[PDB]
Amino acid sequence: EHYNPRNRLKTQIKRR
Amino acid sequence: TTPEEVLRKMTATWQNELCAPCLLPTQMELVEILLDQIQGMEENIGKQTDKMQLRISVHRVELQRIGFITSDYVRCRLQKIESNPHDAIDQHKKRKEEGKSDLLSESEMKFAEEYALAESNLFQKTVLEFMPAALKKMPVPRGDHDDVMVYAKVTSDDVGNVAIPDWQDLNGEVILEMEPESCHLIPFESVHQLVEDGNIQLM
Amino acid sequence: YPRITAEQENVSRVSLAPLVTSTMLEQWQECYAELYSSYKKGQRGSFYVATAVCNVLFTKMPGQKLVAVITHTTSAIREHLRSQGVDFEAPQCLVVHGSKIHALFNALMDSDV
Amino acid sequence: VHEKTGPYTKIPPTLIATSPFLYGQLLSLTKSSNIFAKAGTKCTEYELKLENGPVLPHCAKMMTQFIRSTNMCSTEEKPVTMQVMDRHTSQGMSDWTETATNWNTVTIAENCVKWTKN
Amino acid sequence: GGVADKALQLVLEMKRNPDVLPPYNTELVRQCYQKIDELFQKNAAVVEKIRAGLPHDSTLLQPRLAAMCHIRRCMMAYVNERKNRIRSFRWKYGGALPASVRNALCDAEIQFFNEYSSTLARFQSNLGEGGVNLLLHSAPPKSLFVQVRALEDYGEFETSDGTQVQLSKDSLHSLPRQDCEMLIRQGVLELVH
Amino acid sequence: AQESAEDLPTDLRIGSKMRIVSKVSFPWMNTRKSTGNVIVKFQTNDRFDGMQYFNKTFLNGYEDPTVPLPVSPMSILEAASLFYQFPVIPGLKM
Amino acid sequence: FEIQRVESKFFDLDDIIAKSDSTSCTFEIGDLNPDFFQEMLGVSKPTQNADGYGVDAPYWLLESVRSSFSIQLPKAYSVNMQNVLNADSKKLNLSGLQQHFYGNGMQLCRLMKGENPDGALSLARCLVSTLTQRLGEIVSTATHLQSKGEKFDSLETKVFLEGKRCKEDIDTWLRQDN
Amino acid sequence: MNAERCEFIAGNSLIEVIPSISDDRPIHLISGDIGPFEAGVPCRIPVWTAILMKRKHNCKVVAPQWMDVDELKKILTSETESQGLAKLPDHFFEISHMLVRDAREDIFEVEAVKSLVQDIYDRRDAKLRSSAIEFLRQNQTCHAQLDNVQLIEASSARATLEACRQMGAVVRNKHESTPL
Repeated sequence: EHYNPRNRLKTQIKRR
Repeated sequence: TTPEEVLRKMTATWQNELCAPCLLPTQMELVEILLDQIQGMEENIGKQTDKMQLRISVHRVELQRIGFITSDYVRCRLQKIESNPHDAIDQHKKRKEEGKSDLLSESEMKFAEEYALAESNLFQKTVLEFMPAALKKMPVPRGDHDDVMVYAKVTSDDVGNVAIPDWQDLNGEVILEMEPESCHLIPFESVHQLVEDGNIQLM
Repeated sequence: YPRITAEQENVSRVSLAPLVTSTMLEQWQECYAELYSSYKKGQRGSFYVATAVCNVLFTKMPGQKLVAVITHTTSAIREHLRSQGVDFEAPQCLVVHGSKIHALFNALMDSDV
Repeated sequence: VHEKTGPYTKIPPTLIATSPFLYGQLLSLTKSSNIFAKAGTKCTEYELKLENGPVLPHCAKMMTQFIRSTNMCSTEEKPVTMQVMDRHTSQGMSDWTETATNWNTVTIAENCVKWTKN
Repeated sequence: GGVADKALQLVLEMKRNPDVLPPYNTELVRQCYQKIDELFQKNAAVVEKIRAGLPHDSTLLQPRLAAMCHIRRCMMAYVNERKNRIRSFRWKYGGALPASVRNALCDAEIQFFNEYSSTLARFQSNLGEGGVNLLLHSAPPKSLFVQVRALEDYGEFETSDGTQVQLSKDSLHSLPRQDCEMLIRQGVLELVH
Repeated sequence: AQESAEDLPTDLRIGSKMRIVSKVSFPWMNTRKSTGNVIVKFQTNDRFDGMQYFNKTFLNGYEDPTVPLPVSPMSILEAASLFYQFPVIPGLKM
Repeated sequence: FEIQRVESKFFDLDDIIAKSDSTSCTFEIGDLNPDFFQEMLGVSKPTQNADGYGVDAPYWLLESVRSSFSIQLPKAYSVNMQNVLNADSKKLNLSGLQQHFYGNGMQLCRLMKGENPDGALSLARCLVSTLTQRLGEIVSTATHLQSKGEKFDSLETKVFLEGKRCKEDIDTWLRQDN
Repeated sequence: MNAERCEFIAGNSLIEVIPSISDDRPIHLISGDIGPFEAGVPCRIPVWTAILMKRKHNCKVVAPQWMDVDELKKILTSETESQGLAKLPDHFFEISHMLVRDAREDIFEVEAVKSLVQDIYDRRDAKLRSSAIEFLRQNQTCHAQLDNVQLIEASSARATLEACRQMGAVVRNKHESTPL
């Protein structure tokens, strides 16, 4: 899998 | 909302915070998002086996730039709080009573209270315990940003009209029109609300 | 007074700065509008106008009918008023009545002549 | 009193009256007005100005009647204020009698008119 | 001299000496305590005559009060200027006081330095997950790597990628900027142009 | 301290400027509540009627306090703002 | 732990030094206890004339005198000097006259308002004219490398220092690009 | 705010380069995707990335269209004729100085371009000086209009703000000294 900042932001939106 | 939009908003916030003479409403949300993005990119690069190639250097230079922006913003706000901590608490409470957006985040407020106590201890141990009983109150200066000027540029289309003091007759005021590409030398308190709303960029 | 250039003595030499003449023109433009407004839609009976190539009277006939009279015209003046759109009775003098007076008011306000 | 040197070279003194006289010209003050709004409050403010001539004593007396006729006092809990400027250049003209007063800023209501002790 | 001539000398003492902090002047501060107390006792005696309804002179009460407030303003301004001079040192080089500076302080000022440093570190710990060192990124970044000369035998050092470097006296290195910025501040390395 | 009366006390010193501030809008303004400049706009016979009321007040050479009022209050505003002056030069302040 | 709100320039050393200056003044005979001259000023006996006791007093003390007193303008603010400075102040050494020129003038206006309103207004007009004649020269003089700002007031020094700071920054940025 | 931070903000602009390396995937920056790279085919990237590649010999920089000598002459003509400041491209002086510093091999007609940029800077500097001097003689207003000023030009001229703040105090003192 290829890393992307948007997936990280979606994960943090689910966290906070 | 994309991180590409969050960074662009953060840069304009940083420029306005550097130029303004007093404390703008806090934007620590964008700071927290960008710090998390830095950590995610760092761990992703750490999973790589090969590092002497062009992509890793390009990514690391971008992380350098984002770290500079966030660090300089936080340093400027702390240096503003240290000048007069009690007045900052007072302004935050007044904005809360008016029902407006926050002046200080939770960690900033905690820092302000602890610094105020630490500053009070030195004066109490050096001078104020030796005073007569009437003179034992702690002095706190009033605000000082009354006659400050700024260079300001208009970006929004429908800003409208602004009022400024009249130097020919200081009982009254003069009204100005702000066409949507102009640059002005103007007092800060006339454009304060528009700088909060993001319709004006300070230079 | 009198203004009409055929009837003049050697009237005295005068020179004035641009500021005085320009401010005087702005004052005249207000003042003429006030006289015409009070006359048309109020109790003011009549007034006179004198000018370098003409002579004008505004009056009313005994809830009344408004009349305007011009005297001492020429062929060029009569043609120029029709070119300005003032169209009139022509019995040298001239007569205008009613709604057509408004065009003469505009011509007197605006015209180069 | 007849200036021989300056911007008013050979121009005689000014005369002013409130009833016609020979060579007197009838004139009017310049008027303008503004709206100010601030801080999301109820307090929008409405401003009227009269400028570019002498403000003779009858002017304030008639302006009081303009306000009271147009019923701006109806919420007397929200007053209306009036101010006249540069009267110190003519200081002394109200001292010779008990019928006059020095004042600079005045509050109007329907029931009363108020000023400071001055 | 006049009533307030002692107080102005504190202000002139701080005004004449930028940057390099002079030693603390306990004795002049103490004399200012005593002069304020003497003025208060005089006004208290006049106040007791007024309360008793005795003959009294009320004219000097406000001059004595003005003198007391002026002396207090001078003393607190002296302390505040020294406080700003002290607080600047947490951001110069590494966050520590020199011995030559610490010998000039009083104990309350040393306590204030420790309280301020603890408060600043506690604030720094809450940024993000791992905290942020705010002495890093002090200027816009020009490049990734830096060229440095080592001034002393520091020994073994390791970069953030896990590469070992042997910092020894009079040797040249090419290192990432973020890793060795702290050593440049602490005086172990110097930049090579 | 405060001093008061039923009606405006007379002051005979001539001044250079008058300013009036209110929390209630003036009649020609009532469309608007945004910050901005507004023209004092007159309507129909109001100016002429104010001129009539002014001359009728001062016809004897001194003030008559018993003249009836005009119908438009805009005429009262106009009648308050008039005077006679000499000498005359356009474009010079006197 | 109770808080007292005070002036925005409470801690300013320059403002304290400005308050510490003194001016020549005169007090009515017998209307004040002669303990005052030893108690506050340290003078054993006042100098006396037909008009009153004549002394010098500091500004911080003069604000507290709710009794009657009178002020004489110092040498740098006398009316002949006011005419000279209002005529031409573009190249004069104001620091040779007074290092806190505009500040002491503003203090004098606030004190003289109750005695002499016309003199207070005249001095205020003179101060505005004097600063207007010199601000452009200050902002221009800051751009030279050899300028050192010898003649300027403490108020004018702030403008001079800010201009020289900006000039140094832009010259340092330009000389990278050789 | 200072000249280094002005150059830092100017680095975010976009510029076109021709790579000599090649790569398959895009590069997913936090500021957005920039790749992929093909050798000999131009594409647009940020200015900081372009200078970073140019130092490593990985590309060739293509100058902006406003660095043509004819375009610079048009700008100089408009700046000479207009009374106020003429309009310029964004970050004009900063991008000019950065490209002359790091990529002067790829600029065409370098000395003529450099001389024209210096001419434009000289007369804009004179206009700003005259405007500030004429403002500081004022007493009637505390406002001026300065359309088409650049950020670095605004940064170099902060003494006027301090001078106006000092003037306002004396004006307020005169107003409070006016009798009643």
